[PDB]
Amino acid sequence: MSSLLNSLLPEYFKPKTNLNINSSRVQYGFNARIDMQYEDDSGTRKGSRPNAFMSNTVAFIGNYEGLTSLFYNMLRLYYIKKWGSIKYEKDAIFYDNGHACLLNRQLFPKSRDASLESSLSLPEAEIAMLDPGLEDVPAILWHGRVSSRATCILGQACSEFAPLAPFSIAHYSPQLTRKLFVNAPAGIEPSSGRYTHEDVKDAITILVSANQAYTDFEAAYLMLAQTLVSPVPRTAEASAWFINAGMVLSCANGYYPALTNVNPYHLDTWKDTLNHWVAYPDMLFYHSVAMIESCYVELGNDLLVAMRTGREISTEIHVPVVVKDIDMPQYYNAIDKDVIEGQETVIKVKQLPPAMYPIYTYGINTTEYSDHFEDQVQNLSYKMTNFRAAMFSRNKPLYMTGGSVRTIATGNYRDAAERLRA
Amino acid sequence: MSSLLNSLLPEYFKPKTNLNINSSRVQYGFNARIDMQYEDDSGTRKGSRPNAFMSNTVAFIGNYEGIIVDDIPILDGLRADIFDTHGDLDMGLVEDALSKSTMIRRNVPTYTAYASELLYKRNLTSLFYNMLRLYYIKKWGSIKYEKDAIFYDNGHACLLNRQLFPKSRDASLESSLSLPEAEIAMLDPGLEFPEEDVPAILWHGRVSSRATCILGQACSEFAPLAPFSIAHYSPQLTRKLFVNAPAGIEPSSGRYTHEDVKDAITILVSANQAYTDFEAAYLMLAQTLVSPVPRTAEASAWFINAGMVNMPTLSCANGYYPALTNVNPYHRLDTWKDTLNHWVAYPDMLFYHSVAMIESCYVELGNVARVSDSDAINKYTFTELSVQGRPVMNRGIIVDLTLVAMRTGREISLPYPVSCGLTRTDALLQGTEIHVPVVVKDIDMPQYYNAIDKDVIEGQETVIKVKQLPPAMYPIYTYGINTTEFYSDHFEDQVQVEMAPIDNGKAVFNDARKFSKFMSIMRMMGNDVTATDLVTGRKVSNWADNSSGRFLYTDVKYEGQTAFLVDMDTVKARDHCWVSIVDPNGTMNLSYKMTNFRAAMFSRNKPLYMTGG
Amino acid sequence: MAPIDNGKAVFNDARKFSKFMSIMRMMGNDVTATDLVTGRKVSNWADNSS
Repeated sequence: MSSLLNSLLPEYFKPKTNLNINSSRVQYGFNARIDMQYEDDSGTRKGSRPNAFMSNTVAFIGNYEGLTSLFYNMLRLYYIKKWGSIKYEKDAIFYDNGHACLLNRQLFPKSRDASLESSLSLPEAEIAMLDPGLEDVPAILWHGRVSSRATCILGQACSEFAPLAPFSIAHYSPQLTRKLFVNAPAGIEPSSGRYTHEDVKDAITILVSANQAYTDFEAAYLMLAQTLVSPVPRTAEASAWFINAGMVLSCANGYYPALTNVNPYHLDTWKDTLNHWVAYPDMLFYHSVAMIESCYVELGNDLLVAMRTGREISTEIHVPVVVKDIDMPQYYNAIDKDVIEGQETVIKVKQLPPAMYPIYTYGINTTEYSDHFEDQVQNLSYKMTNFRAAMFSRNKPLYMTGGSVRTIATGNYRDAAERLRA
Repeated sequence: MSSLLNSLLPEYFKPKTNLNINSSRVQYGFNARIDMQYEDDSGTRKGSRPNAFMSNTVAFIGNYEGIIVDDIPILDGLRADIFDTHGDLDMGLVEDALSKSTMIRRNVPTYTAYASELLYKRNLTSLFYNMLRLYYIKKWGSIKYEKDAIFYDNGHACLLNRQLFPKSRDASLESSLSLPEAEIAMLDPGLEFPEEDVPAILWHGRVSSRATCILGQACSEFAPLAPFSIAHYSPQLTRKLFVNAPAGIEPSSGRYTHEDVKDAITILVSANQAYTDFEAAYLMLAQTLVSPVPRTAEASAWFINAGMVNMPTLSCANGYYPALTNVNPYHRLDTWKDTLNHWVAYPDMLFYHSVAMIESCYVELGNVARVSDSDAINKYTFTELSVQGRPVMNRGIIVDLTLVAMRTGREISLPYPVSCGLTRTDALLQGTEIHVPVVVKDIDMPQYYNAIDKDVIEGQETVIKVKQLPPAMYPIYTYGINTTEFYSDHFEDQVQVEMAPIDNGKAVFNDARKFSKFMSIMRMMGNDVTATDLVTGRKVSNWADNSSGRFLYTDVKYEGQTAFLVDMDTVKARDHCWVSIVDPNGTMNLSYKMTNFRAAMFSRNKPLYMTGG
Repeated sequence: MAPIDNGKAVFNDARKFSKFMSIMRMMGNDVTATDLVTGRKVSNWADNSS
């Protein structure tokens, strides 16, 4: 649902089409200007912070376990090929404050060092041809001849996902089906073996148009927006969220093509989400960051988004840590009260702290977070002005490429007279 | 009727097409945000549970037994010319219609004589019912039934599957039935005199190799091994079945998929013009698809003895008179094809329509069992006053539809007064004690439950005496649409327990109504309260359920005088996300508020997500 | 105070520190603050009359 998740972004920020992600970590924030004014019994003092950077950190690492299910896997195959040069190192840092530290050995055991393209080695399910005359296997329609490349994509989309490195868009999924019939007038070609990320777009665009499965795609689009990215915790205690692994196909169009005709039953804005994705594929990154922020902010106090925006949408946990400084037990609630630099201990977390601070959803509705533009704390009176979005990746500025995003959106009526509420 | 069963579903519930069931147990419910408050002379203590799950466990097991009964004929389908002004077969127009047709001239006089008996044999409900069961057996065939599995467990008492269902071997649903095939002969158009007690059906073109295998198994005895709900015992519908198909019947294939059964149904309804027959079969299966897992241990009295399913005798004489069925049929209601068109589009929607119907019935039978016989509308005479038609016998669908009418508070209308399906009100009307078996876990059981023995060592098989039937399900889909004070399913509620400092925590509830609300709200707050009756000397615990998380007054398991001593220095904090009552002094005021609702389903202790369009 | 802080509060203002420590003594609570700059300690229970 593009129009829903597009609304979550702040009014000042309008992102460009393309975004060349070249790492497993992205900072996002804004550069604001603060004008403080202090008053007490001694006297008055006036200052000004010219440039202040408030940002969260989001990563592509999250332990998860598994026609909406078919489109979900087809979308995951698109982004594996596109961003297929991201490196996961096992002996890297996850959180680092100065006193304590979490490595990727901890939180993710049964893992090795691999690139995203090298993570999965997918097998291929049998894509058979449905001969017209035949009186737990789905059958799908297709436009013209099934291309040699289109066969390999449908074959791998239905197969089991068995990853080596923990990646968000390569999580473990069970086998969808064994066979998949395709009612194509012209016979299908044998599987090639190789395909480009551009070829997966052509496969999705044909599969939706033939089957009229536009609402099925909208479900899969929202379903990926949750998984795509995971938060890097604000403090060491906020790692308690990501210890335990969070839990994440039938069709009869091929058999009876008479039921699907030129006058389909449908909201009038039922083809907007596909038309948005096919135009701007890389926009999903911004919609994903907007969604997971809204959820993890409100849980501090999924569609939690209503509670955040305020609009109608239609046991103690044992975090394993590493000791960096000798004075660690004074700060953190550690088991062993005497430690040495290098020792692996465990800290206790009873109440779950906030994993993220409001950045995109800053001042849309202010709770006493205290994320005001103007506020008088009792005396300190500050004003925030001149907001401008900035993204950092691998300790350098990450710049947006391509042109400006023009709006695509359909009205409530095409040629419909009465709103049959339903 | 798809229309009336659709309206029962909640407003917030937005269903999708596909539902991937992979187990014989589903916890349907909703997630709500409860803002609890405890006010006192000392001060106020506020709590908030952001995700509170209220569930009703529903299984795919339940003992049923089919019997062949005589039911009214359904006259929808026959041509509109032969009917008179009043709406009954005017014989004389039938003889006129047969004469001006493509019939053999020597058969006209002999066939017309038989018409008086054979034309009033129109009821295909039994055939469609069996063919619908074959669709779901092959679709959800991978679900398993273990013999030594836990039917119910509440910590104190345990009830196994061996106890309720003897003669039961462990097997998958696909491997349960071994259906033998009935003979599907071809009707000779040049037959001298029609053979009554043998039904003859119509068909479009050629009977396919798979259609023979489906019709063969549909008209046969169901002899199951495992007690499944969609594979219950049914008698042999018929021995032989004629099919008037000029294109010859192909021999039996042997194998078929679930998609081939949909092909067989759509041809049969279209050829015979039997849409009202299908509507009856759809409502029949809606009752007997899923049975509820009992809320309490003593709520198993409903499922001890097998409830009888009333299947109307298979009788059809369309094969002998092809001329009388054409493209201009007689129908009472204009929306007579709506039920079939709904099933063909969304087959898996029946699961949601089924749970909606059983939840509506078992909720109303809960608060019907608690009325005295000396009254106008009572246990025995609640069906007669409601029904404003002329059914043969008040059984099957009439008793279930009248309970739904009481729940929602609307007028349910059917085109024909058909009396077929499961009869639930069996254990109620008997009005006797029921002896449910139980295997004990602890040694201090018979204080709580009305047991037969007073001292019982752990692992012993005992018996509980249930007199008044407690509610089997709590209202979840029908939550706060037609609210009663018994269930107390309000959005906002409060209770005022009045105590003085001279009393050292000990409060006596003279009133029965506010005792129920106190014990219920304390369980939302996650507090284990244990009251003791002063007159009798028995004990009751608010923690008597692990699904809904509410306290109904029927958990006392005794009707007498009300004098409940609750000691408020033995209250123990059990659950997480809880408000603490450390040491109260003065008047207590408890209150809660449910704000928003989100549909959620669980299976195998994992979330079950809805997929498709 | 915010929930992220595990009970620990720093009083930048001197005026409201005095009122907090005084009202806590009316309520019969023995509070012991520690100065971060110098490293000395102060106790609100420093009198048995007023």
